[PDB]
Amino acid sequence: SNMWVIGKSKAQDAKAIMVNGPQFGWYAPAYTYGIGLHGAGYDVTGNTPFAYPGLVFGHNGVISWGSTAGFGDDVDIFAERLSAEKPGYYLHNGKWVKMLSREETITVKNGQAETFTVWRTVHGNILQTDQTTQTAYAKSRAWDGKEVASLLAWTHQMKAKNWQQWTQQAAKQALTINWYYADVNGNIGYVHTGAYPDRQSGHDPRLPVPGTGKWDWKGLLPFEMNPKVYNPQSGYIANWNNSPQKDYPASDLFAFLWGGADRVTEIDRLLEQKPRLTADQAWDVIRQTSRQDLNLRLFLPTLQAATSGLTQSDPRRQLVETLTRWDGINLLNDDGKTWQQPGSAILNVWLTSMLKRTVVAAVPMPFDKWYSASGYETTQDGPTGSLNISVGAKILYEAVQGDKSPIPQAVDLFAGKPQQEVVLAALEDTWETLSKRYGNNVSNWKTPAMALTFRANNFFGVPQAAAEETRHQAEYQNRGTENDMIVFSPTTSDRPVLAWDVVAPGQSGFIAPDGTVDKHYEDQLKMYENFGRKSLWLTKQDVEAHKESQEVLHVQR
Amino acid sequence: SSSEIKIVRDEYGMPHIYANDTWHLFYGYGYVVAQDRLFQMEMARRSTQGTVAEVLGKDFVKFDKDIRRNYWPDAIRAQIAALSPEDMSILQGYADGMNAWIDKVNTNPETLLPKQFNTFGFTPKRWEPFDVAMIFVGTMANRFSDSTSEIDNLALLTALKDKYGVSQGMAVFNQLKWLVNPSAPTTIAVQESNYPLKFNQQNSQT
Ligand SMILES: O=C(O)Cc1cc(O)ccc1O
Ligand SMILES: [Ca+2]
Repeated sequence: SNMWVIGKSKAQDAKAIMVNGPQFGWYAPAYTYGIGLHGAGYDVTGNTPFAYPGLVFGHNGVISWGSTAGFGDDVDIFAERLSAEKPGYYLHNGKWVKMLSREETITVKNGQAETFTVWRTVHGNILQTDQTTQTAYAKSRAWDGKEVASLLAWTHQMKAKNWQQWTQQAAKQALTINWYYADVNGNIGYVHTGAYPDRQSGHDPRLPVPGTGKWDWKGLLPFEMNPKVYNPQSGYIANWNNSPQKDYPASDLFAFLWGGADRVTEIDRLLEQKPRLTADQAWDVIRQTSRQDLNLRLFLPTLQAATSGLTQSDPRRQLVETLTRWDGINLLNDDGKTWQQPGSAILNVWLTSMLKRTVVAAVPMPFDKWYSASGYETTQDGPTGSLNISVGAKILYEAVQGDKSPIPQAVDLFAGKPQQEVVLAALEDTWETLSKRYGNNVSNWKTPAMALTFRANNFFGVPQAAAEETRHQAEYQNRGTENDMIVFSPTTSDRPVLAWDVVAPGQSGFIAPDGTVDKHYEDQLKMYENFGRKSLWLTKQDVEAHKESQEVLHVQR
Repeated sequence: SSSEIKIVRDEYGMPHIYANDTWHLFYGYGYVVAQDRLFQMEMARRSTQGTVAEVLGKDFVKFDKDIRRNYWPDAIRAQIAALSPEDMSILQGYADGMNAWIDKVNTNPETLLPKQFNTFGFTPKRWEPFDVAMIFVGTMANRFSDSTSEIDNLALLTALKDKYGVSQGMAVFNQLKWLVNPSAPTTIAVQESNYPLKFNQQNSQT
């Protein structure tokens, strides 16, 4: 998910602009729900996933807010000491404590019912147990007990009118989530929200701790520790799930890393390119970053150095010159199915071969398979979420930086060979694979584009629509599931705010029993594909002026 | 009027709710949600509670068990019972507004029941506050704020220790899954602040 927020000093024709593309995958009906709420202290407009009570994306006429996933480490695993005799008990601070337990019955349409038990200790639910060691693992979340308060903090923040009131609510959201602020006077801010454990000295958060008592968290860290900035010296805030701040540790997932190779650099380059941006230019960063190959910038220098002494008729060199002429922006041909330049296919095959000769080789089976993906893996329906740089590729980037990388190379991933020799062998593997399928004339290579599917199944794999309700879009775009833009004190209007969004396929998912589809079932789908957007209304007079219908209810509690 | 809820939809079908108190405002919101997204909301409700196999069958039994093992419903109901009356209104108003449209739907199904309920063979049920809260918990806390691979990390570490020896196995683990990397691009510039904590990276807990 990405976000860029542009303040007073960088904004042109406005004091503040906020653009947000939360990335959750692409579904039918739409992941988010548009809603305006006027009364009881609330005066808001925006859209929010699964119609939660609190609006994750929108504004209240004075401030505006948005989010991206935080990925802090807020979950640790506790290795509980069981007993072969006295089962259902575990050792904790010198006594044998009994477990919480509940019984569940799964009813099954057209089958027999199944019943199982769930177990819980003071550290949390039991994930798995090793009867051989007599250990049971319990997953302990820092936000446990604060789920409902986090939902409410996301609802109350919609009433804030300044930074001080808004941060009061950010201090109560306990999930690992980045939160962003903008306001009518041109102030901008960011808070990496959530509850993080106050761990004992010597606790390495990437690995399990004994659940017997001595490794127990001391409590939670105060809100003053949460990474936060207000009116940054740069003039802007940008994030694409990258690190909040210097020295902040990331989630303990083995596949997740914050390293020198990071896709947020692609946004930074565009915001640093121009001294001031307009709203139209801030919106247009969605289009560029959507279409940008993420590996090009990282490994083009390495490819150039390795083929620099090669002759012009060496095909490894011709592959690197095609890459050298490219800006990395993918564009569809007129057929609607192949890309205009073969660069992403070349990087894909190169990187797969490079990882197999380097990272994969140093890791024992079957963990080697965690580091072999190039990051271009998809199917015919296309990626299920954003495109990112793969783990194996971030680890390989540190290795090709040499002693310029701060990460100690405990094993030489090039295994004694000079780098250039390994790059040239992978480049030969690439030429061999691609020329075989496409031929030797690089200029007529028409390589397959990634497409985009709005799925009928929700993110869990469960149907939320019939299979025919699936929608297909020819061009894959690395962008938010929805995009929304808020512009404060526009010099081009009399309104203090202007806001837009796009929620595709449409506002409604309704299909009558006779098969008649609601009028607003797919009227935003083509707008999504062409980078268009619709206006969000806030004031009564704008709502009245654009009203299509009205329904009044009279109800008493 | 305190009993009045006015719903205005714009040219894109987007609802705006006008009401004078909390309970009426969120009742309006729930009511338009049930109008626009009832089947999606009902399959999200079964997904976040693990009751998919009752309408969809035997392929979803493992799914349903996994959902149920990852949470403790009594701890959620206890948090709902500690809310103040104003906060509780948000959740109760929302579930009541949904219930109002679901009642009309189950009374006039020939024109108002979403086609997919006929297709998959079942009908909507009424919601309570617990169900509203579980939409947010299952799709925001539970999926997206619950990531860990600590047990798989330890099996990686153990296999690196066998291959390269005890100290060396640790140092390679730090090359592959570092704790921090000082050259990562950060949303906050270093001139504004840096994180103040330092962490153990030796697995000192064994
Ligand atoms: O980006 C993600 O993968 C998940 C996510 C996105 C977002 O915009 C807000 C919260 C969140 O968890
Ligand atoms: Ca952890």
